[PDB]
Amino acid sequence: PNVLTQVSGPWKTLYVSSNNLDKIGENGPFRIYLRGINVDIPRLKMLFNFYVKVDGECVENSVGASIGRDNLIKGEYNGGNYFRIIDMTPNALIGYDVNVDSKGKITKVALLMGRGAHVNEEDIAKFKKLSREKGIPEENIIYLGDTDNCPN
Repeated sequence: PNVLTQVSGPWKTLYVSSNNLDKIGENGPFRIYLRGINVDIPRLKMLFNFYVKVDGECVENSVGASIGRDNLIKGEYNGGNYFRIIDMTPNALIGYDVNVDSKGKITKVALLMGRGAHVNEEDIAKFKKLSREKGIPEENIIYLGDTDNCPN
C-alpha cells in the first residue's frame, strides 16, 4: 500500500478537527503535536511519536499500533483508536482517527500533518473536505502549526 511505505519519518501537526471540541482543546488528549512516525513493515507495527500539553506541561508520547487488514491502524492511547491515512503527498499527510473510551464514547479526529513548511494550500482543501465528510463542524477546526512550543 503505497502510502504506508513512504510515511515513515518526521511530521509536524498543522490542523486538527473533532466532533468533540474538548478533546482537541487546551488539555485535550488529541491536541497532538507530531514529531514523527515509524513504520515497521515486516512486524506490521507503527510508532507515533508526539507531544501533548498536559497541565501546561510538554509530555512526549510513543504509541504502538498494529497495521491490520485493509490498512486499519489500531492502537491504545486514551482508549481504543482506529486510524487511517486518508492521503499522502511528500509534503503532507491526512489522518483520520476514531477514538473510543472506556464508557464507549466516540471521538472523531481529523489531522493535517506537514513535512516542514511551504504547505500546499490544496492540501488544506482536502483536509476540510475530509473533516466535512466525517460530519465534523467547520468551527471545530483548529490550527496548531503556530503553537508548537514543545521540545524539537
